[PDB]
Amino acid sequence: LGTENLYFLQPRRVSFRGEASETLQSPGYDPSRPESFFQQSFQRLSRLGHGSYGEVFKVRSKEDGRLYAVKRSMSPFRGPKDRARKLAEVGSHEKVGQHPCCVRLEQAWEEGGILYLQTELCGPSLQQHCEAWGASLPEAQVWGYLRDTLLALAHLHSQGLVHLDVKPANIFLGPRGRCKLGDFGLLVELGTAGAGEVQEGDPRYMAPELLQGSYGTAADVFSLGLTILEVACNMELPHGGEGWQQLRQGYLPPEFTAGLSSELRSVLVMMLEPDPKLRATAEALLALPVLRQ
Ligand SMILES: C=CCn1c(=O)c2cnc(Nc3ccc(N4CCN(C)CC4)cc3)nc2n1-c1cccc(C(C)(C)O)n1
Repeated sequence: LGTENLYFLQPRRVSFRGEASETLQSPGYDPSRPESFFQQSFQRLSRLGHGSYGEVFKVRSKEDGRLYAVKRSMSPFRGPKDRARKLAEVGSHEKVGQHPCCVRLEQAWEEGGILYLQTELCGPSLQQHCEAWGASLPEAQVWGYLRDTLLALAHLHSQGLVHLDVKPANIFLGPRGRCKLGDFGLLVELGTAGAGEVQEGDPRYMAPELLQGSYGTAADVFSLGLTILEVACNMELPHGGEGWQQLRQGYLPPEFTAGLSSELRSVLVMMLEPDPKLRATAEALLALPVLRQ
């Protein structure tokens, strides 16, 4: 909080469910050496992605020799609110817990005002995959991605959690056609911190009701609806303007969606229902014969 007297450091494990072992240890790591825990405890193999948040690296852990993704924040915390905001991702990630369609958090720690998030290394995001594909993804695969991500959303929504930033860039491929939802930085728990507390996801995938500060689990279904549209049709979604409004008026452009099967188009229509009270739930979608087993 910005009105409290906590205004104005070596590694410390971040957890909202752990033990007195806030101290980290690892092969390769000596606290008395000047290098950070991240530098000492991991082989840095490549940079998976980057942005205003910082960077994500593919790493090999010196602890177990396994591969992971580590997201490192851009610079030291601006202050307590900045810190609480970034640390909330860890808490979010933990409330999800272990679900086969959600990216697992291995561990998290802060050092020198920098936050590090270590997660299981999955395959490329759907966005990266579509870019490498250079075209529409086959529907056979898309049905699989839709179902997995619906299972993740069903999980989140059961606990009154809303992701609020579902998009191709944070659904990651698994082996043999599976995929996992990740990037839980914007996730909110409904009815917790009621005075707050949303920031807004990517405008391309934003549910229309959010413009009016009205949010609920339904917003995630709409976001996924547009996610699947983009990857299934190889369609660039608008950030705004006439096209943005049209996609939130139940309109599906023929010049990109003519190649959809009737069954998939039918499912997208339910997900892109402008009125969140009529929009299908993830549980209801999963109950349809076309999305079971
Ligand atoms: C907390 C970190 C978020 N995050 C994960 O949790 C995570 C897990 N697995 C992966 N895997 C992954 C594997 C390969 C690739 N690429 C292959 C190499 N290309 C040049 C780029 C694409 C790419 C990824 N990637 C993962 N993450 C990741 C990696 C890059 C970018 C982003 C965001 C969502 C922040 O944009 N997230």
